[PDB]
Amino acid sequence: AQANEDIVVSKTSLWKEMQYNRDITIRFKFASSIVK
Amino acid sequence: INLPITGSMDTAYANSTQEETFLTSTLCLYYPTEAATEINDNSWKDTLSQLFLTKGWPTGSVYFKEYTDIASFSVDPQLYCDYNVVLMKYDATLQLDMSELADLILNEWLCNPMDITLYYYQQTDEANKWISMGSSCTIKVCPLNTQTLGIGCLTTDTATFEEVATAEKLVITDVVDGVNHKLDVTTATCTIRNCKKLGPRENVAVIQVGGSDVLDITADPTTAPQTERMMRINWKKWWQVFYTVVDYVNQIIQAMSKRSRSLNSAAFYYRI
Amino acid sequence: INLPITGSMDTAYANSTQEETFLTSTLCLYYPTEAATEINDNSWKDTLSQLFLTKGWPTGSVYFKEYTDIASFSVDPQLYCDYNVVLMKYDATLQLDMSELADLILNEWLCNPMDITLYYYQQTDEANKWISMGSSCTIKVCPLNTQTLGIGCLTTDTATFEEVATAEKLVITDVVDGVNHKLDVTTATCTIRNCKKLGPRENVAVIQVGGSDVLDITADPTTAPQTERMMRINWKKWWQVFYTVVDYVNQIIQAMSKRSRSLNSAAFYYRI
Amino acid sequence: QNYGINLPITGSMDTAYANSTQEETFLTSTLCLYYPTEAATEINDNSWKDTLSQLFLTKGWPTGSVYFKEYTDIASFSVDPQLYCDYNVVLMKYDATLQLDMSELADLILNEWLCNPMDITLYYYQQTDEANKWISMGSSCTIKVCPLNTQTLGIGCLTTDTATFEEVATAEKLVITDVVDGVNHKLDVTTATCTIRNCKKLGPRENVAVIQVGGSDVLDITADPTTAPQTERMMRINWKKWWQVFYTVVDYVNQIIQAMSKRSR
Amino acid sequence: QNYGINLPITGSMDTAYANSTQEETFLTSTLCLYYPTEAATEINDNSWKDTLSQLFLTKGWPTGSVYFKEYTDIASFSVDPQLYCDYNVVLMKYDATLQLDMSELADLILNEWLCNPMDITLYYYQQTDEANKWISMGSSCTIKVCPLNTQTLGIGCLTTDTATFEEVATAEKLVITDVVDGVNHKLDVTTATCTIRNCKKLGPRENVAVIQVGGSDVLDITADPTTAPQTERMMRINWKKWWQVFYTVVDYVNQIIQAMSKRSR
Amino acid sequence: DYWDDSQAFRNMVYVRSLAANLNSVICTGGDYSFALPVGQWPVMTGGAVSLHSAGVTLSTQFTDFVSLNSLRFRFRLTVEEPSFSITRTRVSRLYGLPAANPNNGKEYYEVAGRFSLISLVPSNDDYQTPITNSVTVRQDL
Ligand SMILES: *[C@@H]1O[C@H](CO)[C@@H](O)[C@H](O)[C@H]1NC(C)=O
Ligand SMILES: *[C@@H]1O[C@H](CO)[C@@H](O)[C@H](O)[C@H]1NC(C)=O
Ligand SMILES: *[C@@H]1O[C@H](CO)[C@@H](O)[C@H](O)[C@H]1NC(C)=O
Ligand SMILES: *[C@@H]1O[C@H](CO)[C@@H](O)[C@H](O)[C@H]1NC(C)=O
Ligand SMILES: [Ca+2]
Ligand SMILES: [Ca+2]
Ligand SMILES: [Ca+2]
Ligand SMILES: [Ca+2]
Ligand SMILES: [Ca+2]
Ligand SMILES: [Ca+2]
Ligand SMILES: [Ca+2]
Ligand SMILES: [Ca+2]
Ligand SMILES: [Ca+2]
Ligand SMILES: [Ca+2]
Ligand SMILES: [Ca+2]
Ligand SMILES: [Ca+2]
Repeated sequence: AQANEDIVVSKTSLWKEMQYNRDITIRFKFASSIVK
Repeated sequence: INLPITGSMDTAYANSTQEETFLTSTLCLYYPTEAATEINDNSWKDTLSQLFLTKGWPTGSVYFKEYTDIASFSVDPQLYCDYNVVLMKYDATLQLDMSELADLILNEWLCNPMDITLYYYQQTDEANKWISMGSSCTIKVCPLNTQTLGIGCLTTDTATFEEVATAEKLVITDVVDGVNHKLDVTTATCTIRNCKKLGPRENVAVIQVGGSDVLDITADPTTAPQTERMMRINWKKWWQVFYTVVDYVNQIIQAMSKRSRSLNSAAFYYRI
Repeated sequence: INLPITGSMDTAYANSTQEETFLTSTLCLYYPTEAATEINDNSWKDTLSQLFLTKGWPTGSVYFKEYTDIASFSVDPQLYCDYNVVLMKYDATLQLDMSELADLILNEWLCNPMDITLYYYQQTDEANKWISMGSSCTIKVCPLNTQTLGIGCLTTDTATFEEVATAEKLVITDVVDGVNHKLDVTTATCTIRNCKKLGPRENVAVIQVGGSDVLDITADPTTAPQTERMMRINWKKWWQVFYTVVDYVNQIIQAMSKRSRSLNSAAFYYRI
Repeated sequence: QNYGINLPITGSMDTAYANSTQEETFLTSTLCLYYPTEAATEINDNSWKDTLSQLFLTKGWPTGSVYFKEYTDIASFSVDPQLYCDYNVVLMKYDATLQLDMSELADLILNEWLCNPMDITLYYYQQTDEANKWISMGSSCTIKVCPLNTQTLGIGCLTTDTATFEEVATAEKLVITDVVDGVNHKLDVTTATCTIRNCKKLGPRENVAVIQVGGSDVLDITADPTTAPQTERMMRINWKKWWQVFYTVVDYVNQIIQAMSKRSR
Repeated sequence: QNYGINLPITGSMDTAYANSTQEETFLTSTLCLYYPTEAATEINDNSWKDTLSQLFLTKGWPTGSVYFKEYTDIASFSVDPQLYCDYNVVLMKYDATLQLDMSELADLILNEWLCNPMDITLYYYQQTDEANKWISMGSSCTIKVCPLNTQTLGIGCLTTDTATFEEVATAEKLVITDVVDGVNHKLDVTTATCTIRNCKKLGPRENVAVIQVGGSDVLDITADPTTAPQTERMMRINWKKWWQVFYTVVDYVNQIIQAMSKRSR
Repeated sequence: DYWDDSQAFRNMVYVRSLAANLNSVICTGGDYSFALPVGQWPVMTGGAVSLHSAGVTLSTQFTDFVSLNSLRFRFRLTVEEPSFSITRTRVSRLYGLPAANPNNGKEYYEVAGRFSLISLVPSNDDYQTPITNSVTVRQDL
């Protein structure tokens, strides 16, 4: 299985239950408030 | 060929194809550096050729190919001849390595490549394995669940992976067939290939020069067989080894049989 | 049951009882602390359970039982499961110890106690042996002649006796059958029992993880057998060993067969 | 000689009644009493075992066939009872504070269990039939259990917070736990001191015989509160001494061993 | 399923032609184009491979069936050309200073060689028929040959003095040497940098296809200077760009794969 | 909270079977110089703390430009050896992280992960859920 798969576990006419299995690179950052 | 063959039990036994298969075939020995070191002679190859000449093999039919070590030979072996003999030194610190070498050369493998980054693979049957070659192979695996996450491991934190190899030149790996594994490999230094074990290679013959029979070709623990072309010797020199091989070369090549699959100089077929 | 059984050869081969024996049976591994150490993970048991689950063995049927040393395990081994696997390391200095362990768990024994001080015992057949368990057993024996005197020993001088064990946690002693022996044992730390070897235990499977075949189950120096639930692996890691045992557990259980005699947790029956 | 197989055995009704096996089963079998320390204490003698064996001799049990094995208390004997003989008798004192202990002991020894192991940390167990129970032994067992629902969540308990669990045992040396059959239970146990085993009750063990030395019949062997049986090898006695008890056991050992039958297994 | 044998196969002329195996071989096969660095350089794009795969998709070849493998120079490709695919195309640029090199390349890949090793230092070799040649691969081959007479002495050369030897290769990466068949030769080769193998030619390799992007038909596969053939899978093109060459390969891949047949070996 | 331009987050409003494998990292505080008018300049320097993976949920990232139905990764903290201390002051050797310069002059804190879910997406792969915003909240403020 690919590292970035996308699969369908159920599908009706308009809707569909899609499975997703994916790798991510969370690059976040704090931020500080300074009140003097 | 899909067609059948027919025969009979009344026909006569033909003459010996020996003394002609010799002429129209080539022989190749694989000796360790230790042999030439203990010998300290520069014409031993021509000597052994002149000896083989009595057994029938003509002058330009025998060949010798040095290999510094079992693992340096295990790194992408290339057996390109018609009758190969290998002389293998025994060491309990190298048992699995010189069993994997056996499993690789005695058998005939059909190998596809592997892209670990873009794909996650699995073994279908008890003949599919992963064989990895290079200078230092460190292989770790995380088995996966139905939703493509980890089982006793973290799909990202490579420290949580499960180590099946540590700085090994040739690794033959079998994992639980039916689940998807995420791999981590030293791809810079090692290539890994998904290989299926076909019928055996009857062109080569391993000769364990020292200790008792330990080679377990079959990765399953139940069989532990001993094929006909897996021989053993007890040794204290190397000239006696080579004289014994030359004296009993007919039995060896009667235990061996030319190939049927194809013409190929590597130790494994490639089918992408 | 004493009655006879009858059958035929026209009757049909019923379906595979595998995939139902897995559901209605239990599997139990006996691994060394070395393996837990080299693994250094606190979820590998759940990992292997989830793996086995694909082979059919349900969750609550697979069990793991750590044993620190071959000798510590040899001290009254307690197997109470329907399918027992044992992973046994190889050490030349422990060859006879890990052979006696095999001889004890693979086979089924019927044991009576022994009262050394009050009585003097002998062996009758080639299966009546004296098995001694404990933390440090040092055994000595004096054979006796027809008229209850010593032969190469004195009935009083414990130093004239013939030593057969030196601080061994498990010993299996075979002496000459037909003569009475006076014993001296460290009874404070060890218990010795006169046991008869019955038919084999088909519930257990030994797996020598390391070197060449050394186990001589039978005491007589003529058979040197190799049974079916006695395997051999060549190893450099332990995750490969466990993945192998898992991928090939069906061959193991096909090599094993549930017991016939009775329900028992010990490795030997007691009948006083 | 076919083992592991069960075949139909035939018979008749005109065959004659073969001779008595008593006075030979004694010679070719062994007997083993399990007496409490209280009895030897009251006796205060160092030859009473030899005396009882010399008496047994008259009933046919030879010297090296009878054995005595002492135990300090009912629970200390409940911890892993090893009844390994051809005939076992167990003298048992009555105390209202130990009724359940000496019912569990009876349930354990009188019956022949098939015990498989258990691994609490990983697996969550359930009882399938009315004969599957969890027997825990050791020096101090403290067991708590949480039933679970269809989606692996708790019922009046939290899978994480062990305190929320329901306590069925509190520092018991032997516990036989029967819970509702059909619901996966998560357990917490003092595994450092106790071992717990999933045991299915097979047919009874006809090789043992419990003798309650004091009070009325109390032993509710069957977990189901409907049978409340009283087998043939569940005896009762009134006592003001112990020498009288032992003389009685001796003088009526034949009926005892007629009520006891050697094992099948 | 009999391997290692060759038996007769029978048929007839009444049975009817099957459906087109095209549109299924494309789905269960692999295709591999070998382009030169000049092409990527002139194109100057990093998605041209995905583009060509998307185009092949219109022809039926799926996404991961088509592979592109660069080769900086004809000689760098001649050095151990490893074609491991079920269909191989090789775009080859013409250069009148490289005719023989890129004809040896053709004679190597188009044909199927049974290659055995060679130990120059010990043995003196001869050729047996018009298909046994000596093919040498490496970084810098410098081969010299001394023919010998019946009495193991040289002809116009001295068995010791290497400068007397006759030169047939100097600073070549791939050589294919054909010499007189029936006389023992002695060799001097740069074994450190080139490995030489005694190789017998067999039936062709119908799995690879050469495409001369530029100049006229010059490839003389056949050593014997009487045939000068032009096989079905030795094609030619005229070029002023490379996008047109790739679009042409795409638009006429079916013809190419009808000209190529999967290997027997 | 995390969000991408991938197909997983295009119309995600419903999610089940949620789970993720995240690796642990170490967040180290920096050096904040309290710029006093006159005198000395105390500097709050130090502080290290290891973030370990924890449960996962959903959330909504609200901003003045985009609104995102996003994936919420939690992290728990285990105090590390480097402590934070205000220099030229009677405070030191107290674990935690300071809220003045947590980044330590870094552009970001990187951590790789994998996520696995099951969402409800209209069968037609052309539907779009509103992302952008135009906010006028807190007019009283
Ligand atoms: C086979 O051997 C026999 C005995 O030497 C000989 O007479 C016969 O000619 C041989 N066969 C052929 C085809 O030469
Ligand atoms: C026996 O095996 C056959 C073949 O798989 C199957 O069709 C049949 O249903 C099986 N019968 C039983 C009773 O398991
Ligand atoms: C059985 O008992 C009768 C009466 O005591 C006796 O005569 C007979 O011999 C006994 N059977 C055997 C086999 O001794
Ligand atoms: C063979 O080709 C014909 C013509 O297109 C088609 O009708 C037929 O279905 C094909 N055969 C099979 C087995 O599909
Ligand atoms: Ca190896
Ligand atoms: Ca792990
Ligand atoms: Ca496998
Ligand atoms: Ca021993
Ligand atoms: Ca002596
Ligand atoms: Ca004996
Ligand atoms: Ca109790
Ligand atoms: Ca509660
Ligand atoms: Ca119950
Ligand atoms: Ca050339
Ligand atoms: Ca010359
Ligand atoms: Ca020629």
